[PDB]
Order: sequence, then C-alpha cells, then structure tokens
Amino acid sequence: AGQDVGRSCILVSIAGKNVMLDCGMHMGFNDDRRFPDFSYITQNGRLTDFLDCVIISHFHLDHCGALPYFSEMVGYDGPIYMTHPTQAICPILLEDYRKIAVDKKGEANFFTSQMIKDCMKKVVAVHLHQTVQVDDELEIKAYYAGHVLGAAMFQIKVGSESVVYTGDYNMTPDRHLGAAWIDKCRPNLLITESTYATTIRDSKRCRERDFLKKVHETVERGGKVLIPVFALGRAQELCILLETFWERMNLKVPIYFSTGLTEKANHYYKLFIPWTNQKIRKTFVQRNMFEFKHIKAFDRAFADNPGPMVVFATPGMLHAGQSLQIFRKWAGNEKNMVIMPGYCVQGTVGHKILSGQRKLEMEGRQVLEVKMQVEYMSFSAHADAKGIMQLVGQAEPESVLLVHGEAKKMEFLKQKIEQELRVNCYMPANGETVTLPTSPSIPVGISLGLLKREMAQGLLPEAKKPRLLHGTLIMKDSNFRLVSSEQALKELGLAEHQLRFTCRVHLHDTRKEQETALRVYSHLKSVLKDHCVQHLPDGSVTVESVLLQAAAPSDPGTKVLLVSWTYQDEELGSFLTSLLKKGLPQAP
Amino acid sequence: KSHQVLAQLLDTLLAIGTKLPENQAIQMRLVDVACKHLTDTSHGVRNKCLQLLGNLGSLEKVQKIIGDYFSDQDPRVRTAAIKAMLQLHERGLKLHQTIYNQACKLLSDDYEQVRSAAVQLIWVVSQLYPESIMVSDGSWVVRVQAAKLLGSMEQVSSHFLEQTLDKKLMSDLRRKRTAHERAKELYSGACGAFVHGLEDEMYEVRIAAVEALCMLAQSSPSFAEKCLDFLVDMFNDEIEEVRLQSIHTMRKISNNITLREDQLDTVLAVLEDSSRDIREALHELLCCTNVSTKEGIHLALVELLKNLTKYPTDRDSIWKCLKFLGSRHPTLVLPLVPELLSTHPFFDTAEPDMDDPAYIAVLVLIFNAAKTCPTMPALFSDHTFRHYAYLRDSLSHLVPALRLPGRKL
Amino acid sequence: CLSGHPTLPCNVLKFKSTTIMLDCGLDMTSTLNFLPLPLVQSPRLSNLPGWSLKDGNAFLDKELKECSGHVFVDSVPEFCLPETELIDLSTVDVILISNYHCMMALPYITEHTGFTGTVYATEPTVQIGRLLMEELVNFIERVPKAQSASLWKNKDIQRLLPSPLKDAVEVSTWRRCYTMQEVNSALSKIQLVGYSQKIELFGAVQVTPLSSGYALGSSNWIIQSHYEKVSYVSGSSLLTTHPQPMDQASLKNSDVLVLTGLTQIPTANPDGMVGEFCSNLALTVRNGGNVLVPCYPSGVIYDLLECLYQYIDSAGLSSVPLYFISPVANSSLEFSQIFAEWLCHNKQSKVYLPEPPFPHAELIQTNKLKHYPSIHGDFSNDFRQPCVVFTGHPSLRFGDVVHFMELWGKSSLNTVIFTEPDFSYLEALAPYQPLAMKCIYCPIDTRLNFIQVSKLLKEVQPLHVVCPEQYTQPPPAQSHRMDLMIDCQPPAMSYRRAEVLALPFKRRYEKIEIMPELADSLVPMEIKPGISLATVSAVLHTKDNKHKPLLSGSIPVEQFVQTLEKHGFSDIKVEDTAKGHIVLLQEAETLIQIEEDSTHIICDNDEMLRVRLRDLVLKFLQKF
Ligand SMILES: [Zn+2]
Ligand SMILES: [Zn+2]
Repeated sequence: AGQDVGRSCILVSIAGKNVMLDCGMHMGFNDDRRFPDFSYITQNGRLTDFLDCVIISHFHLDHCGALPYFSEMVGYDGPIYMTHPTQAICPILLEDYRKIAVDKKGEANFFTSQMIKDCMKKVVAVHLHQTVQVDDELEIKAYYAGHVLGAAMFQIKVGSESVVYTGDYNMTPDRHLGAAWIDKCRPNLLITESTYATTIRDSKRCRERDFLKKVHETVERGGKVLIPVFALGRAQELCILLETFWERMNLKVPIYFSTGLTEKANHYYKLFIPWTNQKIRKTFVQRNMFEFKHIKAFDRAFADNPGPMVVFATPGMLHAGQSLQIFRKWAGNEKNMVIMPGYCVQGTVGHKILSGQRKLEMEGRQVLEVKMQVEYMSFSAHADAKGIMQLVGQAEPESVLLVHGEAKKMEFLKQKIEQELRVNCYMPANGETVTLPTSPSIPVGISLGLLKREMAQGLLPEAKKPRLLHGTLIMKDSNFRLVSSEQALKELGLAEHQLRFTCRVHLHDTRKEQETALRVYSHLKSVLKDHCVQHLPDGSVTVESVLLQAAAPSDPGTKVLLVSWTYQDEELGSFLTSLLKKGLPQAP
Repeated sequence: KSHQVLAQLLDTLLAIGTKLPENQAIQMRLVDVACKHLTDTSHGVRNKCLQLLGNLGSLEKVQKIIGDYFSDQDPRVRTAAIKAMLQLHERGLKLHQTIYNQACKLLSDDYEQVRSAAVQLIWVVSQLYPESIMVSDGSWVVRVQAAKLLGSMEQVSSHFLEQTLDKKLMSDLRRKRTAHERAKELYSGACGAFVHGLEDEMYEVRIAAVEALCMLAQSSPSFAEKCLDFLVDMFNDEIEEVRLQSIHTMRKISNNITLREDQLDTVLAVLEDSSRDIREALHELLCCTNVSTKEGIHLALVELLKNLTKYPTDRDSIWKCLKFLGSRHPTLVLPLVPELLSTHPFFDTAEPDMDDPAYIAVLVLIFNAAKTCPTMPALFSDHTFRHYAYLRDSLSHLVPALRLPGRKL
Repeated sequence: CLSGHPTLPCNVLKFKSTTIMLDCGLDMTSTLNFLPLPLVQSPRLSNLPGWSLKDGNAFLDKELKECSGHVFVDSVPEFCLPETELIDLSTVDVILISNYHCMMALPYITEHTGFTGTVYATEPTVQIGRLLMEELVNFIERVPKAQSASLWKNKDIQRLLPSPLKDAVEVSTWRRCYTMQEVNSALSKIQLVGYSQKIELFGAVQVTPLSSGYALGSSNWIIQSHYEKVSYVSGSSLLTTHPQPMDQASLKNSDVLVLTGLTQIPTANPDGMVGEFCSNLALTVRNGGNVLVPCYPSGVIYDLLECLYQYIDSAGLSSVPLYFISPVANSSLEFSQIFAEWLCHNKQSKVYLPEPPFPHAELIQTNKLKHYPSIHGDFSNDFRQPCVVFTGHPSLRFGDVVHFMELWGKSSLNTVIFTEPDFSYLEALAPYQPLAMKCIYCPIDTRLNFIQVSKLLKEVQPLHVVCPEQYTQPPPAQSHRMDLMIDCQPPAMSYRRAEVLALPFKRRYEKIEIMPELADSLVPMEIKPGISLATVSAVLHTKDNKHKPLLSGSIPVEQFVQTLEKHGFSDIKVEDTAKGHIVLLQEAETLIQIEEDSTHIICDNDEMLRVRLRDLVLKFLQKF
C-alpha cells in the first residue's frame, strides 16, 4: 500500500511517495514568487535525511528548484543521483538564477558556491534506460520523452510495485522535441502532471501560422517585438523558427537575443544531442541546431526603442531584470509586441498583468500605465488535452493522481476525470497540497513451482473439461519456496499410507454364485459406463479402483459380498456404496 | 519424440503436398486433417501446423479450429494463426463476418507483431462486404485510426495501419466520420491520427500516411479542399524522401483543386538544393495544376526565369511546363501580357535579344496561351509577329498555330 | 521437450555465430560471416594499370585463375557465408548483435530465407555498422565486374590439386553482393535498446545488457530465464577503461559463460607496440616520402589517433598532416562527436568539453587537419604528400589502399604498417611481394588477453564454461600452453557439432500472484493445500484461489482409542500382534487393523457410521 503524500497542487510540485517502508521525494521543487515565505521547499513534513529515491523531472525550476539549493541542510550520499542530461544545464541555470535573484540582496538563497559545487559533482548520471543499482529490491528506469530535450519519466519498482513519475509529458512534437515512450509496463500508480485539461490542443501548423502573421503585423508597424522566455528552455524552437522566417523573407532586421551565457549553450546543445528527435540526427552534418545567422546580437544594452527590433528576454514572467528592467521602455508605447511563450501560475507579475491587471505597479508604486498587444500563445509544450487521455487509455491505470495544476483550473481538471469515468474509471483522487491519499495494492507474493506443474499444461489444452486445471500439487511451504506433487513424500521421509475401505454388503438371493456374478456384472454396465471393469476367471468383478469378491456364504438365502476401495477413489466408491442401497432390479 | 523433429516432418509434408499435387483426393485434405490431429502440448507444432492447414485448402465451402485457437497461450502462435488466415483469405474460402468480433480481442493485445496484422485483419474484414450488420460503414476506420494513433509506441504497426487504411478508404466513406478526422477535436469517431500522425516519428510512416491520403482523395472527389493545406504545409521537412513523395501525391491529385497562396510553400524546393531528379517532377507538377489569380502565375514565371538564369541545363523541361501552363488556362495571363514583355505605348524600342533563353520562354508561353484568346495580337509589339513567324516555322512541338493577320494560311 | 544447445556453423575464433537455444525462448546470438577470407582473389581497384593485368597463365587451361607468385582469382572476391542450413530460419524470432561488427552477414539472413521477427540492439553499434556496410558496398559497386569464378567451386575432386592455402576452405553458399536492397530494407527493423533493459521477450525470458568496455558500444547481452544465467561475451577490455569499462557486478553465478572474442597475440605489449609504431612513423617522416597506414573505419583507430595527436610534442616537427580517405568519414566523425553518453562514468564523459574520446580530435582540427572525405578531385589545391594517409577498408582488396599502393609502389620511401591483426603475412601481401618494404605488422588489438581472462575466471568461479573453438591445443609456431583452465571438463565445438550442455527443468516460475491460503504446522515443512483453475494467459499460470490429495502418516492406536472414548464410543477391545494392532468396536461390528504403514477397516451395511469413522480417521494425518 503506497501513501503518495503530495505537497503541492498548483505550483512547485514536490510530492513524495511512501511505499514498502521507503520514502522517495520526486522532483523537489520550490516557488519562485515569494519573499522569505516560499523560497525553498516545504520541508515541514520531515526532519530527517532518510530518502529512497531523489529524482528530478526536467531542467527548469518549475519542478526542480530546491534539490539544488536546500541540499546543505539535508545532504545525502545515496539516491541523490539524477539522469545524464541534468549535469551541465543545471549548474548554469542555478548560476544565472543566483546572479539574477540572489545577487539583488534576496531573503535567503545559496550564498556560498562550494556547497553548490559539491552537491552537483556528488550526483551520479544515469544513461538511457539504465537501471541504477538501488539499496535493496528497487530499480529506477528512465524512458524517453521530448519536453525540454532531456526530460524523462522514472519508474520505481519496489516489490511488484511500480510507480511512474512523469514530468510534463506532451505529444505532437516539433524539430526541437521528441516523442514520449511508455514501454507498456502496465503500472498501478500514475501520478501525472495535468496542465491543459479542458483546453483542447490544436495543430502546430496553424500555431506557427498565427505566430508568423502576428510577427509580420508587429514588424509592419515598426513595433519592438520583445519575446520573454527561459534561458535554455522552449525558446530554441522560437529562435529557430524566426531564423527560418528571416531567411525565407530575406529581411535585414536586428533579431537580437539576450546572452544568457551563450558561449556554452550551443556547445551543450550540440555535444550530447541525444535527447532529441531524428530530424536533427540524420542531418547532423549541416548544423541545423547551432551555427545560425542573423541572431548573433546582444539585446542586453544595445536594445533601444528606435525602430522595429526583435529581442529575446531570458525570463518567464519578468522575474527580476530580464523582461522587467530591460523591457520597461517598450511597455507604454502603443506599438509594442510582447509575446509570451509560457504559462506560469497566477502569482508572478507579468502573468498577472497580462491576465486581468491592465494597470498595475512593477515593484513598488511603479508605472502602471501599460497599453500594448500582449498576447500569449500555447508554446509552453506542456501536457495537452489529447496526450493525457491517450496516456490514461493506453496505460490502463488503477489510480490517477493529479499534481501541478492550478487554483481554479484544477476545479475543472477533476471534471476531465469525469470523462475518464467513461474510459478509465478508477480511484482518481486529486490530492491537494500536503494532503496524503493512500491506495490499496495487491499482495503479489513469490512462489516456486516444480516440473509437475508442467503436466497441468497437458490436461488444460486439447480438452473440453472445465473447473479442473491444476487440482493437484499441494503446497509445501518451508524456509524456502518449493511445491511438489509426489516429491513431498520423498523429501519428508515417508511412504504412501495404504488405506483400503472395506465393507460386507448382504444380498437376498438363493441362486448360484455365478448367476449373481453375471447379474452384478450386467448391472454395472447400465448405470455407469465411463468406468472399465473386467471379469476374473474365478467369478468375480473388479473396477479399476474397486474390487468386489464373494465372501464365505452360509442361512444360504443371504449372500455376503466383500467390497473394497482404495482411498484415491474413495468418494467414487462412496457413490458405489450408494448404488447397492437403491434396491435390486425386478428384471432377471 | 523431439520438438524440432515434428516441425521438420510437417515442413517436409507441406513441401511434398502443397508444392506439387495441389489437388483434392487425399492430396491437400488428408494432410491437413493429419496435421490438425497431431496437436502438441506446449509450442511443439502449433506454429507449424497452422501454416500447414493454411497452405492446404480443403474446398470452397475449417475455421472453427483457428477460431478457438485465437485465444491460445503463447502470443507468438497468434502470428502463425493470422498469417494462415490471411493465406486462406487470398484464396477466397468465403470468410465469415464473425471473425471481426474476434478481431476486437486482437485490438488490445499488449504485444508486438500482432496489432500490425490486426489492423490488416480489420481492414480486410471491412473491405469484404459492409453488410450483415452501424452497418460496417466508416466503422472499422475509427478502430484503424485509434490503433494508428499510437505511432510513437511502434514504428512497424503504424505504417501497416496507414497502408491498410489506404484501401479501406474505398468504403462508403461517410462525411460525418471523414470530415472530423482531419481535425484534432472530433465533431462515433473519437480519434485523430491525421494531424497527429505526420510530425510524430520517422518518415517511413509519413510516406504511408500521404499514400493513404492520395488514395482516398483519388476516389472521393471531395475532401481535397480541406487536405490541400495539410499536403502543402508538409514541405519544410528537410528530408529528401518526403519532398518527392509530396510532389507525387500533389501530381496524382491535380484535378478539381485551387491554388491561391499555398504555392510559395511548394515551389521553394528548387532553391534549397540542386535536386537534379526532383526538379523535373516539380516542373511537371507546376504545369498540371491550376492557379486562381494572376499573382501566382507571375510568381511561377519569375521563379522559372530565375531557375533558367541559374541553371540553363534543363531548358527543355521549362519550355514544356510553360507550354502545359499556357494550354491549361490561357485567360489568367491575359491581364499580364503588356507586363511580361517590355513594351511602350508611344516608343516601341528596347528590342530584346533573339537567342536569349529568357525571352523565348515568355514568347512560347504567350503563343501557347494565344489559342483560344479572342484578341491576342491587340497588345503585341512590332517584332512579336516576326518572332512568332520564325518560331512557328522552326519548331512546332512548342509553338502552336495561330490566326494572326500578318501571317498567312 | 528440449534443452539448450549451441548450434554454431563457424570455426572463426575472433567472430562467432553461435545459437543458444532454450525450451521456449529460441534465442540466437550474434551471427557473422568470414571477413578476412575474401583476400585470395584479385583486389578490387579502379583504373586498372598494366602491371596487375599481364601475369602468368593459369594451370591446365582454366583461363579464370591467374597466378603471379601465388594463386589468385580474377573475379569478384566472393564474400564467404556460413552454412546455416540445418537450422531453418522460419522458427527464429530475434538475432543478437555485437559491437558494430556482427552485421556484415546480417542482411543475408533477413530477406533471404526467414527471420520475420524483431531485433534488439543499441544505437552507436548499429550506426557504425550501417556506415561500415555503406562504405563496403561503395567500395564494391565501383567498377562492378561480372562474376567469372563459378567453375572451380564444384568438382572438389580436383580442388586439392592447386597450391595450399587455397583448398583449405570449402565453398557452400557465397553471395558476393548486396544489391543495395536488403542492406537498407533490413535496417528499418531495429528497436531502441539501451543498457540493462526490461524488454521481456516472449513473456518468459529476459535479456540484460552489460556494456563491457572495449569500444563504442561493446555490450555483452545476458539472456536469462527465471532461473538461468546464460552469459554471452562479445568483447571486453580492462586496460583502456575509456568507453564505459566492463563491470563484474552481475555475472557472478553464471551458467555457460560463452566467451568468443580473444586477443590471439599474447607476446606483444600495447604500450610497447604504440611506442615502436611512433618511432617508425617518426623515422619514416624524417626522410623519404609519404606515409600510408591502411586501417579500418571509425572505432579502434581512435586510440591511434589520440596517440599521434599527443605525439606532436616529440622530435617529429610540424607540417605532417593527416588525410582520411573514406566515403563515410564525415558521418563517422559526426557520430563520434554526437555519441558521448556511452563513455566512462567520470573519467571520460565529463561533458565540459573534455570527452577525451572525440572532442580531442576536433580540438586539434583547427591547427592542421584537412578532412577531404573523397578522392574524386579534392587534392588539387596542394600536392606534395608531406603527410600520413589513412584509408578505411574492410580488407586489403576493397578499399582505396590498393590504388595508393600501386601509386608509390617504390620501396624505401613509404610504409605499409597495418593495424588489424585479422590477416596473414604471405597471403595478405601475396600480390605485392615483389617489393622491398619493411612490412611491419604492429597488431593494434586489445580483446580479453590471456592474462585477463585468467583472473576473470578466478574472480568469477565459474562452471561448465564452453570453449568456442578447438584451440585447446598449443598454437603452431609457438612454445607455450596458452590454454584455459577448467575444473569439470573442457568442452569442444566444431562446424556442425550441436552438443547439448544444459538442463532447465522449469526450475521455479509458479506465476505467483494473489496467493492466499492456510498454513499447517510441522518440523520444517509447513505444507498446505493448492488451488485449481490456473487459467494461464502468457507464459504464466496465475493459479489464484478460486473454484485429489493423497494420504500419508502413521495413526497411533492409543490416541485412536482415546478419541473414540471421549467422542462417545464404548466397548472397544484392542489386541496386539507380532507387529500390528487389531481393534474391535461392538457397534456395527467394526474391525480395524493397523500395521506399519497400513490400515484396513471392515464393517457391515451402514452409511452414517461409515462417513463418521472416515472423517474421524482422516483428520489424524497431514494432506499432501
Ligand atoms: Zn511543470
Ligand atoms: Zn516542465
């Protein structure tokens, strides 16, 4: 029975699974919009350092934020291992997050760098589908899925109990994405991350179509198109598509982008280059991903509101200075485009200002007047409406847990579970933050069958009998696991107990022994025919398991018939023991 | 006695009875009964006697054995069963309609090398006859699309599904179950596999998908106006295979179609690379299609002139495609005659070069479009008449005959 | 009812084509043909000169078997293939793959006879094998001369007449070509398989890779049932440790330990051979002309590449560039660049531009490294040959090394140093023996040296280890043991010996799932009952508790009479015999005799007392 004690339902999902006396914290996350209240993870439910599996989901801090920062308090040298691609992107992302947020006199964050260095180089990498040797009776296998080019789900198998923790799985990939694989393992606990439940996902072609037409409309009015995104996230498809657009239209626009330590981004993207699709692998000789043109400018300080310019800010929702300080000039102009390639929670500043806050301050009583054409697309590449139902229909789950949803949209997410009630109706309980939801699991014990059980395969096939397949081979449980049919008598040191039930029936007849012998012989061929009985030369009969002889006669009017049957067919003899009791026939 | 000995004996019996005799009177029926009565206990001869009874056709009337064996133990015997039943199919044998119900238990098998044949089974049982049952009309297509939607889970079971749907589309093809398939959100059909089966995995399934698409567009005259967009926007695939296949599927559907703004996404396949063997196919495609307005005609003309001035080694294909374009729709170039050739209303100067491979193309295009035009020479220049007189008498396979007042006959 | 038996059709020691069968798995190991065999024919070259055309006439009016120093065939090299006849390919489900080497004969068994199943392997090995077959067919199809050697294959009564080294091998079925059809129509069947996966083929047997460290993807697949440890070994090395070195944390209680790859050269020293090769290349670049090193495509040559790169800090000055002639050279380079996860844990795979396997090849590419992955008009910029050229080739007859050897055939100016020891001395240089070159044969190969397999067998403590070939005898031209130590007995394999060394008697599967039943008490064997209706689904008879046991045990007469009295019976008279006991009950005149392992009851016509006595006597023993 697994516990699956969740820790969040809208953002910073840091749920943990407690099963088989093993507690595993998967993707320990932390909030990014707080002030000395939710900067780190909610570690108030545990005050120890006993974990079974510490696995993160993907690169950016929406699901893996505290596992790299709060490691100073709870430092473990065991299951803290992660996958392979999470070794070069994590250091640079935490570095830029520190120099962006922690460098502005934050409340509490990673001050020293030595602790970061050791908790990063202490991690052991995991290859593709590499089952890392856990402590005992546990295995962790990572499948493939294209979400951030390096994201993957992990399956923890602890004593016939497999739980799959998938981080933002999505379908319908593109050039900078891959296809999700499930391996068809048929698990029992499916903790999924549902973000777009009711909103149906449209095709990507019309998405790029509307993006290019709105970019053309913004460039026609000499508007500054400032697109905000993560440092190394879902912006690679954006820059590659705008590059293809620029080379197709042959324009001389600026098309600048933030540095964000670009001296190693292309190197890390082209070195491994394994967590991608085939469209880049077949043509690795043309440098389709890296080595691009018209996108080698830095929009950090050379971004002035003078003409039409395309800028790329390294911020999800204008965290500290990327899309807030360097993009504050192009916010009050009537001709200014601010494309958002992500959909965060309703707690940041830019997301709240775009949703319903047409006039709101930035930090403290700042300029609230902002009139533009800010419109966010669906380029977040998160769990779509079709992928979730395809997965729950192809996996056949027994319990669906919804994690990392929203505040109000989660109220509709459970409504989507109602649709599952028509296809995958099961114990689908959406646990809230810090609300554990246990589940009942089967036993799935372990036994050991000998070769005699193979004989049961002979009578099962090429036969019409039912309800009788393996009615033998009684259990022989001991310190070890072993069952047998006749070898139990050999291993316990004893022989077959000779049991022979014998009775002396009396018949009322004054005729000769041969006459009554032929009579009982002809009578045994009338009520039952599946039993074979032969006649002995002395004048007796014998069933294949029962023998009928004539004892010493006497009053000669009564004849004494000795019946004997072995215990193996004792009950059958009991049936025989019934027939002589329904009287003697009236035909002779 | 042994496991392989029985299989070898059965193979010898099949080679000695199903290769030479192939007749009745204890030549194909006795061996089948002997193989059926020679059952085993655990994967001994089942996979062998299945194809034994498969290659021995008793008579045109033996399906109960495979029907009850379809639920055997080893899933690798179901493959032998399905290949044997396909061998019985390709010889007729009056396949019943009940197998389709059993085929349902073949849709959810949780195994490989079975669903790739299960889609073929549902296709053949739907293509046999859509009677004796809604009524097998656009019903098995939904199951085929549902099985093909999981293309990322198997690279072999998705191409076979599309290849089977290519011929399954020859059914009644109800619009209620066909128009909703071309969209993500379904409007009984509750699946996709049309807009989600292209950009999912390697192109070996994309080829089968576009093959099924052109196969269903050739038979049904409809459905083309809503799939031409999808057939055009799949050109930026950076694969040398999908491009020529797109040219082929567009050439095979070049009828009752329009082209207003989707030309730029299908013509740019000649500038990205050389494509020596694809250029002739693209030129044959561009000439058999129809253009809505004159802007597309002008774009195609300037692009062909660019290809000529950049690659003058294939001028014959350019002249032939321009001839076909002028013979298809000559009216669409009528408002463009004084714009192609440099003419002045009161100067009549700037005579172009005679042997210029850039002006002869426009000349032959105008001459080919001058067939059914009411007043073509009303906008001609002075040297155009002598150019036509010289080109017509020199070659006749590209310049047709006209009724100019200056010429005779 | 069968057992596991390896049916090997080959007698090659480096490669292997074994097939370890099972009860229901029917698995097959890697299959490879004879790669070093097609060398006695004339080398495939373009622009045929006059020196390799006019030679000695044939023997006894053949006109198809020329002779110049030795015997040669002026026709297609006629690639070899194993027999593979006494096993039909219609009952095969999967074929195993080795470290980018065992697919030269793969397309010959996919779309020819059978093998309609699936196939499991990893990405780097299959990609390198694809590039190898591509360069092989590219070197074959250039100048595709017709086959003119279909006369000496038959009539073997006169095949023993010519000189030795030609009649030692027989001809059964040789294909000589690929037609560029099965090679690319058979590669679209491989599945994504990593390391230590849970594919669970056939629902009963499981395979687990090991990823030994020899090259890029030297995986040793371990096929194993519920209780079985069949271990197959393709290639391993314990000295390089760069490409994920081999680990012995899983193959402890192995069963057969099929060892295939060996070193075959125990006298040479890797460090010493690299040092002498460096000295030789230095002394031949100091004076003379160009340098030619005929090597294989991407793979083993990377250590030599790294050594020649690090040798730039020696007496050898600059202006000694490296040419690489191969049609798949750029593809191999980019594949080595992209493949970095299959390296060591932390020694090589550091990801900070310090892969130490392929990144060092591109780090020095900016100083002096011109690739030029072709020969068709690419050296027109500068032609002086103050360099060293490496040409990939399957053997010494297909690659472009023969054109370069015929180019500067003059001696005392070039080197013919090789890198692969899977050849010979008098036959490899048979058409080129009229020369005066040094003919150095530095054997770059590290495959499970005899000093390593010894300690491996010591730390494994194995049993019933099978020997691949008949090399249990001392090799010729050597004076040493060079054998393997076995405790039980040394086995033997040959061309057609299907020896049976296995006995899996369905050890323990039991398909245990939802088993709830009572448990009796005993000394050490708490026996219990069982349930029928197994209802097996897929290689598992999940006999769950849902909808006849025999008896055993002596019944004491003392406890019998005690329970008779305290249940309600009376007037019971018991007497003794020589060994047994006779008890009489006056009601219904019941006479019961109990002897050692014997009981017999006799009574009159009565049913209720009969069943009562039955249930009273049956609860005095344990049910089995
Ligand atoms: Zn997320
Ligand atoms: Zn994410």
